[PDB]
Amino acid sequence: YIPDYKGMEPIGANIEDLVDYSKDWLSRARNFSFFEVKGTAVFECFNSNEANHCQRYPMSRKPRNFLLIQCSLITSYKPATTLSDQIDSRRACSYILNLIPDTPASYLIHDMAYRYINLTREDMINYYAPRIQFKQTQNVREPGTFKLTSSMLRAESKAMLDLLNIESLNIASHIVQSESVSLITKILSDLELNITDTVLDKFFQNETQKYLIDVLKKTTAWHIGHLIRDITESLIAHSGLKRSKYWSLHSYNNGNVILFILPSKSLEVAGSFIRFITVFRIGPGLVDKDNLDTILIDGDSQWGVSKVMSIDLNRLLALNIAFEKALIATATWFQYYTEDQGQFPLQYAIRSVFANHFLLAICQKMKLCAIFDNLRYLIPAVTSLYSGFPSLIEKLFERPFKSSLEVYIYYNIKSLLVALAQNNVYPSFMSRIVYKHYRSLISEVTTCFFLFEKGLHGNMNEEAKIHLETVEWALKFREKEEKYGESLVENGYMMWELRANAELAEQQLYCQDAIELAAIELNKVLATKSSVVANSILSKNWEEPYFSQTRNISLKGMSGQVQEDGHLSSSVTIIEAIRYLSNSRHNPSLLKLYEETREQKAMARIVRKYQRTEADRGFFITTLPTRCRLEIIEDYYDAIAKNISEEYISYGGEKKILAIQGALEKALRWASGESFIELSNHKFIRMKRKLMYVSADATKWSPGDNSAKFRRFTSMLHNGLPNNKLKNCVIDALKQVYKTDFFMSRKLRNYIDSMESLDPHIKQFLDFFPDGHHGEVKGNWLQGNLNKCSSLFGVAMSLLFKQVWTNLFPELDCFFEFAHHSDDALFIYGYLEPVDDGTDWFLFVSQQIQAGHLHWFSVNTEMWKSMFNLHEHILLLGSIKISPKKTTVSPTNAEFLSTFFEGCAVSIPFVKILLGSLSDLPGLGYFDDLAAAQSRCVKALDLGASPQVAQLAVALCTSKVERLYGTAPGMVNHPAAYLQVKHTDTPIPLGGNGAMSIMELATAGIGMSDKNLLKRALLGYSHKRQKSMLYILGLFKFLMKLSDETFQHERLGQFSFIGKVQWKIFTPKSEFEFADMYTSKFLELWSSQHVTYDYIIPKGRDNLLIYLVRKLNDPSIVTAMTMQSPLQLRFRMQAKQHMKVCRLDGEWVTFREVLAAANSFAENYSATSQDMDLFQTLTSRAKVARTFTVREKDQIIQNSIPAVIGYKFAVTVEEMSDVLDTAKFPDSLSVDLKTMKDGVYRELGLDISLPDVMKRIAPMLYKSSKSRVVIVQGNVEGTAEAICRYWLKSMSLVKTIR
RNA sequence: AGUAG
Ligand SMILES: Nc1ncnc2c1ncn2[C@@H]1O[C@H](COP(=O)(O)OP(=O)(O)OP(=O)(O)O)[C@@H](O)[C@H]1O
Ligand SMILES: [Mg+2]
Ligand SMILES: [Mg+2]
Repeated sequence: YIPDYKGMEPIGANIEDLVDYSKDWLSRARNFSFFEVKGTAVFECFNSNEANHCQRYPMSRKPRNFLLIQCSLITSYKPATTLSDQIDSRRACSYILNLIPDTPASYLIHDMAYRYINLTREDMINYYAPRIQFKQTQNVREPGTFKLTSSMLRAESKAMLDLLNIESLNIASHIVQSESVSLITKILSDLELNITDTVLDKFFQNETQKYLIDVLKKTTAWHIGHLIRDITESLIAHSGLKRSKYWSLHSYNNGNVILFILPSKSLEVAGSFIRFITVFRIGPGLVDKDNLDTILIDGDSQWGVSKVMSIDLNRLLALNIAFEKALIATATWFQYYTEDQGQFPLQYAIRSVFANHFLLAICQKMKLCAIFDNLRYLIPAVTSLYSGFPSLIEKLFERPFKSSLEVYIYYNIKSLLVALAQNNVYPSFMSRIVYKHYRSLISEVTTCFFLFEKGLHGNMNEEAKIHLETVEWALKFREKEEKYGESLVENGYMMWELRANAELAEQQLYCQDAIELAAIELNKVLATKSSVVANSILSKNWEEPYFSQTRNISLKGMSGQVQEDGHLSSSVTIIEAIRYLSNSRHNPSLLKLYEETREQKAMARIVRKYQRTEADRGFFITTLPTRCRLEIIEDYYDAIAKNISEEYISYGGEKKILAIQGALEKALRWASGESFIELSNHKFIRMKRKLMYVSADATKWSPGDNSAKFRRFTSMLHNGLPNNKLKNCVIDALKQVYKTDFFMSRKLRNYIDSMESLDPHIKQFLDFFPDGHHGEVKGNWLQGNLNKCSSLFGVAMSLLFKQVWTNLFPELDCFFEFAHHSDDALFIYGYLEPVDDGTDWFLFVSQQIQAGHLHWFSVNTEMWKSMFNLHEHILLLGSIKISPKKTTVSPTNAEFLSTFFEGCAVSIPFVKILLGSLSDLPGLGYFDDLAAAQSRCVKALDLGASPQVAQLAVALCTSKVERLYGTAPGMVNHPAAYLQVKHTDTPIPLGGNGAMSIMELATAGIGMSDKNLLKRALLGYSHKRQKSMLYILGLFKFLMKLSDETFQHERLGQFSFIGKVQWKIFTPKSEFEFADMYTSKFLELWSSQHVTYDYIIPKGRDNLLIYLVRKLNDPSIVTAMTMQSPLQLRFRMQAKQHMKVCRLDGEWVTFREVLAAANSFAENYSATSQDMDLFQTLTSRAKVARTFTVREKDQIIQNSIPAVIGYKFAVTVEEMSDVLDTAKFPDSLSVDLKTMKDGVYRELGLDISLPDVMKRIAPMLYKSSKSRVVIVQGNVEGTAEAICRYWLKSMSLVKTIR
């Protein structure tokens, strides 16, 4: 039952009115938005901005620090060990005591060394012994730390401890710029020195390792990369709750470098810094002699006493993987070079590239990520005909240039951009090479940009910046309401009152006739497609109950209810669903839940979206009623958008590319021709057709919009339904999200209560909140909410411009072909220019102007400009503003094809994943992290990476995971030590090599090595019957015994098929709301009485409350609802793999004891019929986008596997109704049950009639049902076999495999 | 002092 609503009516808008307005418009001097790209122009822009910078800021003479850890390597580095520190540290401390301090930091170094040397033998034994054998002592009160009292420190060190607890350089100057360039070049020269059998293996040991690894395997950047890994592992160890109050001293290399870790604040909070000093022998490497605290003179060498640093947990886990990030970036650069030149980079280029990448990965500053974010938009701006490069250049100077790595990364940027704005071959950025494609040049800067961590900003400044945008745009909206009534901003301005003013065409104001005409223009392609559109709209399930869909019972954020203090409480969607179900006696449809909450005002707050850009973005969290309204609107608009061929975002990811290519091909085929313009009687003029590809981007797409356009937009859209009830419901849904209560988050309010005085900057921001916690926001639709509706509206405006122009100049047969995706868009304006000198064309235009058609004044020279001006104006009539900064005009599609929007099928630079697989891991146990990393590397391979670059990343990630979890030789959890079997023969869940050629991880799945090991052991036992291949079966039986505890298939990650060792890193001791409303016993009897609901969501209020409480009382969702900071998890994992009992065998004992338990059980194992049966059951040039279907499900079924398996467990009326609703095709569930029973008799001797069989295949078929988009070189076919063969053909980088 | 501004 769709509720009645009043709805809108047509206003009789005529196209002729807009055409006449345009005629009057395109008859006068109109200023082009963009500027011409010329070398002199860019050079003058840079020089003038440099001149202004001096006045803008107060100049400084002392470059600030850019190196976090300063090291110095003279000899190859042998990784450190507990047996190495006891010797090194002693030698290094004797050296230090030999020195003579002068500065307070040097004095503190001296005091720490003197204390450490004078520790007693028992103190040292406890100081280096493992935590298991650790014994607390008077001096060494923790394993790897010692206690220094305030009495031993001298006066200088005491003063230094007490001290512990905007200016820019002359970039315009030439002396400063050369000085910085020389310093950074010296550092890069130092990091470039040389310190004194599957087919893929052949192609890797011959091509990649011969030119990349064997080249960097001897440079100072490959050994300092390990020195700064050990130095950061030491800090991570000394950044716990109990350790982080004591002093520590470590030595590395052979005593050359010493790390002095200070009394800090534990990094298990959100605002602590671990502080340290480094004393090293001055030499080649990351040395900045200007920023060293002192250089103490030694007879033969000189020791560089660094200054007391302070590195947070985001800059401490970013140096721990500096080497991996730098090496993966260098591998990507190597791959891109060996596609753009066809030859391997010379030995000299790759070493410099690696040195630059390492120096970038070490310097994790935010003043550099901003520059490398501006550069990505600057490079397309200076390599295109017309662009907004002056604005981007002026943005480049908005920041201080303080350290010597911003005056060098800038100087380089200046040179590169001034050189690119002249050849308009693309000069390289890092090396001295020259490219032959734009893709390589843009990928260089993209990769250099991803080497910076997400969220280096600083918390509260970014939170405030997030709030200010939304507050200021809303205040501007109110100002626009003060001028001209609120009935003009809300309902728009008629055309007749635009021509009288012509200044109403601003953002946040929309015409009425323009919107109606845009809807009518879409109705010319939605009217030949009426039945399909109606069927698509009805296909969306409105009657389907709310809260019975995965999206409404998810774990994403959602605002709660206005509390007593005035702030809007946070929560996740599942608690809100539970609350509504508890307070209501029904589970209502999407429409019937709207009319219940139609009265409630939409409320929203904003949470920082931790990203890697200047001026971080902010995600919007909205209450339940607002979510319901937005769901109604999006469900209506998506069903129509997916039926329009120019609105991308509604495509599957592999059709976005296959459609942009089709559009570009149609444009090119149009260009291959010549048009004839008629003259007085018979003479024709031949005009050459040409294309001008205009990319696009809108400034403040949602933040500066007015969400009342869609009210009149949908009232005219043709959906094909026989009645307007759903249309009117969508109109009302749009009407209720007009006004919102924006709540300032808790952090901003809390700190603003502490400011001594409020500047006018934020006083205008605190006047927007009359209550102090909330404010009214109109028009803005909470960025990220209406994305398909906005894109469809933009497409409508573009087609309106098409029609207006085609009516303006009937004689000229021009060609437009647009493609929109959110705000991003591509316009392919096709124009005509004279073939001869053109005097006849000019005469014809003059004759037309004289005849009476005065709008030809703007169609004589540069026809493509008067098309863009009119298109931009007609878009602005719909409150859409094409950006004057990030838009680009170019005769060639190189600038766009390199980028292709900013969606998800726009690769995602395959580097973004490879560098991502090194961090942000689930932390759910060795297996469940080694699976996630390999899966991310496989995705990177599927996103264009080469097998050799995607199989080096796998090795790097596997080694990092092994170090993190201790599964490394001679470390806490090495399987080979405790278990008799070798490292490669152990199942992955219990600790195994788990490293395979990326072909295995791609073609097959992750964890299939477990199945290989199981098959090997079973075959060996069956045929040879040797004792050797029975220990493995004992290990697998132990795995099943451990796994039997879990039920419901409560798996968050990969499926082992043989069970997993159970870990639990963290527990939110604070029980969640509504997590205890049924007795825990009740939720165990319910889980057995209603078996069906393990698969299909219940669709009844009473039977859904229990299901939601159960999903809330699950020890894998509760973990996922408190893993707010992945950095905290990654840091904790290193200290949890040790004695901490973080894995339960039913008794919460360490993983170290599990190896002994398995060795005991494996030895005392005997083959049994049940074991054999269970084991047998266990073993039952032009880019393009394809679908890699791995296994896929049997066609004869046609019913979702969970639905049918639930049908088998269906005995209650509620369960049967839920099954029938959930099943896509009812009346056929019995067919699939019969098919399953028949099939089980083939590959399995067990019968499904008894339970515990269907639980096995379901994860396998879930993995099979996964279908992923694969980026191929263009010659590949749709089938999986062709994709795999193409991957095979891509093993070599410069040689064919055909 | 450092991170940040
Ligand atoms: N994380 C996101 N999730 C969903 N939609 C998003 C997200 N980020 C941006 N959008 C969509 O893109 C719009 C913003 O576009 P974009 O990020 O290109 O820049 P902008 O805010 O329009 O302005 P400018 O081009 O000046 O940066 C948002 O209003 C929303 O429509
Ligand atoms: Mg944009
Ligand atoms: Mg954009």
